[PDB]
This record gives sequence, structure tokens and C-alpha cells, in this order.
Amino acid sequence: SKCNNEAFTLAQQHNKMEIYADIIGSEDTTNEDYQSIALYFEGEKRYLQAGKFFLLCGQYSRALKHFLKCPSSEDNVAIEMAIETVGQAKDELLTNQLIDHLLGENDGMPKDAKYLFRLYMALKQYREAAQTAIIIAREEQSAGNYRNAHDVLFSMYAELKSQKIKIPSEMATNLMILHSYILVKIHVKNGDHMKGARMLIRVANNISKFPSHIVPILTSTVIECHRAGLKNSAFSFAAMLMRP
Amino acid sequence: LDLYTAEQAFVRCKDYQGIKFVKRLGKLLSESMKQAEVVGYFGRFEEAERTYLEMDRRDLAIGLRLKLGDWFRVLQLLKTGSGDADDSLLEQANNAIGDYFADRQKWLNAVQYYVQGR
Repeated sequence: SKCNNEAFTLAQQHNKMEIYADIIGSEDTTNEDYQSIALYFEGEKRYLQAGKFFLLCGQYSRALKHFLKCPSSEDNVAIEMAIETVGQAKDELLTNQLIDHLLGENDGMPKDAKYLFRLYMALKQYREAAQTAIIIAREEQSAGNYRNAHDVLFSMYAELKSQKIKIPSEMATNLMILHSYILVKIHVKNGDHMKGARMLIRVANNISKFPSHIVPILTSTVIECHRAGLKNSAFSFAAMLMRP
Repeated sequence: LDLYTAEQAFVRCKDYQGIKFVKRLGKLLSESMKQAEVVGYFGRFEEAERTYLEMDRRDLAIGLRLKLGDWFRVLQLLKTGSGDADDSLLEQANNAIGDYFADRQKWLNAVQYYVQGR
């Protein structure tokens, strides 16, 4: 009906059956900080959905630590939900605690750093979201996964753009370099040697940004610069290759 | 930043450098770009560089330092952020500092460069 606890009075009755409390949450469970379900599921050491049921109102500070208490991913949807819970703009110290938890220095096995970006976007501190995006994309680029780095950086760039936020020039430069390298393969694939050669020149001028494939890419550049007629650039890049 | 009284007064001085600078400045189409240009006009190079950095333009700060000879500044700026062509720019900076030390008969300092550069 509009009852705060009467149907859940019957559900704590019915010999406190779990299924009733599992189903009432989906449509609409209760009100007044939803504390009833908060202790209903937190019983018997079931410290997982009590946090989800604390998302109703100001009961989140209790089981947010329980979400955080897991050094490993107890549930990824729970991780994202706790990120949103921090994003409720409570500005508590547990926000910093979750930042540390996602860093994983107290854990030793933190998950993907995209959650850090999501948390910073939720907190609306966009000076750090861009920095985290740059760090993640640069790490993936250094590891040698340029397609994955380009994908993640583009998605993060679009997430920052969708809010009409001034995107820093460092993020744009990184995205431009990664996308130029991505287009190298496409332009070589169709045999258009001029476009691919120009993109390879743009990559080679930043080849330090592609450490793990410094030697291969440069070689390709020379070949492409030989095909496209950019033989001066080919000579310069090959001379740079003959460093010890 | 009137760019009209300025041009007339430059005409009065018969200062073609000022007239051309004002025309170039008017061709430019952004404030705080023109402000950076005019604070570079008076020789406040540090102010112009800081202005360019604050508007999130490492490119134009690098260009200003490269028009001048502050190659150590170019190395310091290239340490942070990212650029369109930073390997070539840093090699040019290292070669230029090597020349800077070698023209003053200060080898063992130019030898430090010419090696990081090629």
C-alpha cells in the first residue's frame, strides 16, 4: 500500500522468510531510511545486500565499509553501486577510504582503474578524472595494447565531453596520437601509402610514446615512406634506426 | 587592446613594426590570445608563458620559448604533458643546448648533450 513496514511486518513475520524480503526490494520495499530491510538482510553475516538496501536513504555509511572491507571483488555491481554511493556527494572520509581501496595499496589486487575515473566523475572533480584517464591510457599504450588503450581513452574522452567539460590538451594529444596509430593499420590495409605514411610519420615523431614497439613501427614507417615517395623521411627514420 | 587608437599612434611614430604587429593581432580572433600576445610584446616573457600554460596551451608556451633561446625551458616544459612531436622537439632542444655550450668553449657540457640528442 503506502505502508512503511506493514507488508514487511508480515515478511519479518512469515517466520522471517528470506524470499519475501528478496522480492519486496525490487519494486518498492519501505521508507524512513529503509532501516528495516537494512537489519533484515544484514543478519546472519549477510553483509552484501544491506549496502544495496542502504542506498535508499542515509544508512549507507554503515555497509559502505562492509563493501570496502572486501580486499577483492566480492561483487562488481556492488563495487559500482558503492562508487555511486560515494557519488551521492556526502564528502565523507569513507570517500577517501574507497579511493585508497580502489588504489589497492591496502589490498594488493585492485580491479581495473576505470572505477577510479567513474568515482572522480561522480564526485565532479574533473581535474583528477582527466589525469586518471591519461594515466590509464598511457599505461595501456606502454604495455603494447594500442587498440585497447585507444578504446578506453576514447570512451573516457566521450564521457568527459558529454558533460560539456573543457578537455585538457594532454588528453586530446594522447587521443590524437593513439588514433593516428590506429589509422596507420587501416590506411596500410587499403594500400593507400600516402595516408599511412603521413600517419606513420606522425607516430614516429612520438615513437617514445610507443616504447614496446619502437623498433617494428619505425621499420614499417621507412617502408611506407619508401612506397609513398617520402624518401627523405625514410632516410631520416632509418638513420635514427641505426643508433646502437 | 583598442587596436585602432594603437594603430593610429603607431602611424604617428612611423613604427611599421607596431603597425604590422597590431594588424597580426587583429587578424587573431581570441581574447587572452591577444592578451598573451601583448604581454609578450612588452617583454614579460615569463608572464606570457604562464598565461599560455593557464589557458591550457603548452603548445604556444613551447613556441614562445622556441622563438627565444630558452632551450632549458623547453626541456623543462617537455618533461610534463604531451605534444604532437616531442621526440624531434627534444632532440632539437638537446642539439641547441649542445651548440649553446660549445660556442662558449664549454665542452664536457655540450658533450652531455649531443648524446641525448643525436
